[PDB]
Amino acid sequence: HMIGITQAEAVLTIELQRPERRNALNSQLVEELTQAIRKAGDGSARAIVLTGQGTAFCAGADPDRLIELHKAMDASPMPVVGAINGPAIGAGLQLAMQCDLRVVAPDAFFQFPTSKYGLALDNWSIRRLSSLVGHGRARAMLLSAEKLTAEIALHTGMANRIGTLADAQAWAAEIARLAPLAIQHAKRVLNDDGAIEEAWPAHKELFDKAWGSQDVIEAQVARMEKRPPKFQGA
Amino acid sequence: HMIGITQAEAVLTIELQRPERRNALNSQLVEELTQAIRKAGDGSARAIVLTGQGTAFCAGADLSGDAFAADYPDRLIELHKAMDASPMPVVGAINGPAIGAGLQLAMQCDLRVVAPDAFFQFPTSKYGLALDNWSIRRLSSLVGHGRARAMLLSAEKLTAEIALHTGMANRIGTLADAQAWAAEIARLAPLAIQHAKRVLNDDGAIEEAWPAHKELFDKAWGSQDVIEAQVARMEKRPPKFQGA
Amino acid sequence: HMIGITQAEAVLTIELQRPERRNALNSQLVEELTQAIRKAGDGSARAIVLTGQGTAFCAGADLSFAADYPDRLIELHKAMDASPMPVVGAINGPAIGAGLQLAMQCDLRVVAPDAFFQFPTSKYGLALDNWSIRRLSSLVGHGRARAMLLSAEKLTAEIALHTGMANRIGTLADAQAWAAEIARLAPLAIQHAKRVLNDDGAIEEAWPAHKELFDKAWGSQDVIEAQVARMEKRPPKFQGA
Ligand SMILES: CCc1ccc([C@H]2C[C@@H](C(F)(F)F)n3ncc(C(=O)NCc4ccc(F)cn4)c3N2)cc1
Ligand SMILES: CCc1ccc([C@H]2C[C@@H](C(F)(F)F)n3ncc(C(=O)NCc4ccc(F)cn4)c3N2)cc1
Ligand SMILES: CCc1ccc([C@H]2C[C@@H](C(F)(F)F)n3ncc(C(=O)NCc4ccc(F)cn4)c3N2)cc1
Repeated sequence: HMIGITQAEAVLTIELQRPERRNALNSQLVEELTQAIRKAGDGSARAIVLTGQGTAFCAGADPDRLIELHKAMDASPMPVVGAINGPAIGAGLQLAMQCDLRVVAPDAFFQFPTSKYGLALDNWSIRRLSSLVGHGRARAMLLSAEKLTAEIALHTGMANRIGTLADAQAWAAEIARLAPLAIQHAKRVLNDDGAIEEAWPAHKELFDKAWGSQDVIEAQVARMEKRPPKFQGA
Repeated sequence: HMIGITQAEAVLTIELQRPERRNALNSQLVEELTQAIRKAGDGSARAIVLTGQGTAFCAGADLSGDAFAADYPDRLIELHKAMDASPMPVVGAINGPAIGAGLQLAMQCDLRVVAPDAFFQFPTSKYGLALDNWSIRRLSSLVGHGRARAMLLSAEKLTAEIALHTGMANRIGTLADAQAWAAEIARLAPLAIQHAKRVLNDDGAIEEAWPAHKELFDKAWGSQDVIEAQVARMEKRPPKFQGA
Repeated sequence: HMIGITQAEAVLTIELQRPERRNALNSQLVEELTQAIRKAGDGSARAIVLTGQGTAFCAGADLSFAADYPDRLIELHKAMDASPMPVVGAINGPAIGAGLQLAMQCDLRVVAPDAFFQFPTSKYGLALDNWSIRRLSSLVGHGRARAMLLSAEKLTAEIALHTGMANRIGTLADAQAWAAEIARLAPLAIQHAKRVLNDDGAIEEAWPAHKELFDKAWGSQDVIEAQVARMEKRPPKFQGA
C-alpha cells in the first residue's frame, strides 16, 4: 500500500508512494521498505532502484524500525541505486546516503535541518555525510543547516550522476550484469570505512541534552507559527 | 594589547592585531587568544568570528624578542584545546594568507569564509619542520588526501578558489559576509551545534603520533637542516639541505 | 632488462619498459622495480619519477614463478611505502588494476590528458585488498570510489584533477621539473610527512567478512566465466557463485 515494486530486466524498482506527504517515512512505509529490500533477492533481480513518487525523494520522518531498515540495506548483497528525484531532507537524506550509488534530479537538494530544530544526529549520519560531501561542507550542513544542491552534490561525489529515474534504471541494468560477488565484497568493505560508529560517551551526553531540551519545543512552536525562534541553549 | 574584541548582535569578533608582522603568533598573542576564546561565552554571544588585521590572517610564527618563546608550543596546544572545547562555533574570516601556525589556526575554526585574495600553505618542507598528526589529518579532511600530499610534500599553496572547490573555504567572502553568517548561526539551536561540533571534531583527526611518527618528528626538529633554512632565509639565498 | 633508469639533477626517472603489453606487471618487472626503488638512494637522488613507456602507464597484471608473484607485488608496495624518497608518478596513459594500485602508491601524480584510471574488478569477478579501496576513497572521494568499485567506471584525467587523484595535468617533462623542485626541499620534512600521510589507516587488515567475501570472489566460477566470455567476445552471464 505504501510502496510500488516493479521489475524490468534484472532490476527491482522500489517506489516510495506517499507523495501527499512528500514521501515522509512512517511505520508502515519503513516496515514495507524493510521487507522489500529483504525479499529483493528472492527472484532474479541483481540490482535495486530506490525512488520516490511525486516531487520529493523523502522530506523526512513522520528509532528502532528505522535502524532495522538501514541494517537491511547495509546487509543486502544487492547494490541500491538511489534515484533521488527531489528533496532528501533529514531521515530522507539518511535514506539517500544508505544507497550504494546516487542519480540525482537537477532540482533535488540534500539537507539536515537539525540545527534549525535543536536535534542531534547519530554518528553514522555525520560520518557518511563527511565522506560524501567532504568534511568542510559537512561542517556547514551540520552547523548551519546549509542546503546541498544537485550541482554541488555532483561536484563532491554525493551525486554520482545528475539525471532521471530512467537513467538510474539504465545504470542499474548495467550493474546487474556485473559479477555479484565482486560487488558484494566492495559494498561490504566500503560500508566498513568506519562510518558505522558507536557514539562516544560525550556524544551521547550532548545527544540526550539536545533531544531533551526546551529549545526543541521552541523550534516546533516558532516553525508552526512561521516566526524566528528565540533559543535559550537549554 | 595584541587583539581586538567587539560584539554586535550576538557575534563576538576577535581580531589578531599584530599587522606589522602579518599577525604572526608568539607567546603573548597565543595567550591572549586563548583567554578571549574562553571568556567569549560570558556575555550573550553565541558565535565567534576570528579574523586578522591588515593584509594577513596569520602568516605563521616569529618568536624573536619573545621572552617566553620556550613556552610557545605548549601555549599553542592550549589555544587549540580551548577552540576544540568551546561550545560556540568559530567562523574564521580568513582575510588574507594563512601560513604555518596560521593555517593550523584557520583549520581549528568551525567554518571558514575566505577573502578572494587569501591562500593557505604549510611551508614545512621549506623549513625542515614536521607537523603534529592533527594538522595533517584535518588538512586531508579539508582539501582531500591528494592535495594534502602536495601541500605537505612540496609546500604547494592552496588558493581561495581551490579552497572553495575542496571545502576548506565554505564561502569566499569579506569579514562583513563572515559576520552576517555568524549572526545567522548565532540564531540556531546552540545545543544542536554543540553536539555536531563535538562529533565532527572527534572524526579521528585528533590522533596521537605513532612511535615512528614521533621518531621522525624529532629527527626533523633536531636537524641542522632547520638551522640552515633559517640562516638561508636570513641571507636571502636558497638553502642547501643535507638530510640531517 | 625491463626498466629504464636515468638520473638528471637529483631526480631518478624509472621507466616501465614493457610497452608491447601496455606495461602490464609480471614477476621480472615487479622484481626490477622493487630493486630500483630500494637502491634509488644509493647515489645522490632525492626524488623519483615513475613512468611508463608508450601509450599506457600500466594496464594491469600479465603472467601469461607466477604463483610467487602476488608476494612480489606486495614487496614492491612495501618498498615504495618505506622509501624515504618522494615518488612522482608521471601517469602517461591508462593505469588499470595493478597499474592503478601502483599509481596510488606514488607520493604525487602528474597525469596526461588522455590517461584514465580504473578498477575493472567487478567486470572480472575479483576482489581488492582493503588498502586499494581505502586509498582510492581518499583520492577520488568516497562517492566516486563507490562508482569505480561497484560499476568499474573509469576516472578521466579532468575528474582526477578535480578530486586530487591527479595533483597536476601534464607531461613527463612537467613531472621531472616538479620533482627537481621537491628534490631541493628538506628531506627529513618530506620523510615525516610521507610516513604520517601513509599511516592514515588506509593500510588496513581485512575484517572477517572482508576475507570471507574476498576468498569467495577469487574462488568462484564467475572468475572463469568472465575470462571465457572475453575470449568469446560475448556478454558474461554470472551466477553469483
Ligand atoms: C548497520 C548500518 C546502520 C544502522 C543504523 C544507522 C543509523 C541510522 C539512523 C536512523 F536512520 F535510524 F535514523 N540512526 N538513528 C539513530 C541511530 C542510533 O544508532 N542510535 C543509537 C544512539 C544512541 C545514543 C546516541 F547518542 C546516538 N546514537 C541510527 N543509526 C546507520 C547505519
Ligand atoms: C584537542 C584539540 C587539539 C589540541 C591540539 C592539537 C594540535 C595543535 C598543533 C599546534 F597548533 F599547536 F601546533 N600541535 N602542535 C604540536 C602538537 C602536539 O600535540 N604535540 C605532541 C606531539 C609530540 C610528538 C609528535 F610527533 C607529535 N605531537 C599539536 N597539537 C589539535 C587539536
Ligand atoms: C605497507 C604498504 C602496503 C603494502 C601492500 C599493500 C597492498 C598492495 C596490493 C597489491 F598491489 F599488491 F595488489 N595487495 N594485494 C594483495 C594484498 C594483501 O595484503 N593481501 C592480503 C589479503 C588478505 C585478505 C583479504 F581479504 C585481502 N587481502 C595487497 N596489499 C598496500 C600497502
